[PDB]
Amino acid sequence: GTITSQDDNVVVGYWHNWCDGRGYQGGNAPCVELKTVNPQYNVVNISFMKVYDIAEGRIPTFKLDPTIALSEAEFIAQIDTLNSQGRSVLIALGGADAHIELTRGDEDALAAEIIRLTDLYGFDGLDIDLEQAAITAKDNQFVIPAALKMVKEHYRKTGDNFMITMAPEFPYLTANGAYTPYLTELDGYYDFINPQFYNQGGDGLWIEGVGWIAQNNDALKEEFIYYIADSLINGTRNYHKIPHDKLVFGLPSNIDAAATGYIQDPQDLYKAFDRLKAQGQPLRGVMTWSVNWDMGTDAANNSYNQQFIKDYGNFIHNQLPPVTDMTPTLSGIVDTRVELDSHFDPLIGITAKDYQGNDITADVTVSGSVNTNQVGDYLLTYSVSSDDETTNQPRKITVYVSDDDWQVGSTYVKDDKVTHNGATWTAQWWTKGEEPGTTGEWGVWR
Ligand code: NA
Repeated sequence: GTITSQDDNVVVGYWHNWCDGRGYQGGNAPCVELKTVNPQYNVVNISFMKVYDIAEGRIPTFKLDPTIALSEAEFIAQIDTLNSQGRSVLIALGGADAHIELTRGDEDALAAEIIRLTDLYGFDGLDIDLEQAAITAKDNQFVIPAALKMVKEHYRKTGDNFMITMAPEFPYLTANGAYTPYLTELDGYYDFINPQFYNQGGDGLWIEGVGWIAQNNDALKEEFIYYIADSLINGTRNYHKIPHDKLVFGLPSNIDAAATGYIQDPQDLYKAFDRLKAQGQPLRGVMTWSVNWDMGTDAANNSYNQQFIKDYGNFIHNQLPPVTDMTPTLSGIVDTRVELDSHFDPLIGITAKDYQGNDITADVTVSGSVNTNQVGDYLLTYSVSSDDETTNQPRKITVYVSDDDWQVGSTYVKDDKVTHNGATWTAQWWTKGEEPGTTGEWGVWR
């Protein structure tokens, strides 16, 4: 099939390529045919592309579990069905026990395999759902991005939009965080991120006024959803900036489906979306583990009568067409220290991308100066415009006084370099209280 890109808000559902999956409270996730997946999940993610046995090498692949009771011809046509209905089928790279340990160079193999599997099942793109171990493992943080980047271009030539999604667990999203490589490298290439806001129980964030909100807390679930969201969509509270148009809220479908992080009351999520909506940053949809557990049954053989999707689906669909955050991006801006009378180039280190990936570093302006000559703290503001939008972002420069600065009492020796009234005077012999500049043409100081 051809690549069907999802372009409106999305509900996202993982599909088990296994049967009788056991839950955290002894439920069952029966397998199910694609075409049984509730039609309001307009993004189904086939789970999982991995390495089935090491004797096929490091490059992972996908094979339908015989037990599922589906011909690969059927499977393929069920995808063509969803595709035609406007929905989208994705291959999720990873899961547990995926043994995904790529070394540098494997890019081309991964890419080619991706492209093969895609052209065969009519998949519409990939979901990076690496387990913990596999985020850092060997060269993953290089290979995987590299691969997909190539893949995306392959399809860009034809005119097709290979969908890229990721599914980091939220703690990994803290700027300077494992997934930074992925997000940074794949910027403009990824369609939208669907973090897992589950299974990191105690983890969370501190909000001024509210205190310590954690994912394991169901009294403050409204907060959690609202705050982590706001942080991510704004790059605040030590979190990477995922645009709002590209953020999707990853949730258990129910209690069997995860240890922690299932929302008891939807209102919580509803309010948070209306909140984030109110502030001008509506989210792109929700995501769950999994349609199978939603279609599943609990430890009492009671059906979870596909609740989540009932909970969330009109909710999300009745929302409004996404609007693209074409703001550009400014990386490099980190508050720095500079030595008195030292040299400082503002535009060193600074890069700027647009919304689609393109580097606009050139078009970066700077407002402010940093008078190294005088001690103090100086405030630059960087600014770049593209696609009719501007991003501005402050930067603080503190001027340190340094050892070298000439002190009266300080005994300097021959060849010593000090500083005074804006200069780096050299001594020519022992000295102790001769102000550089009061000497002469042939003075202690030079
Ligand atoms: Na397709």
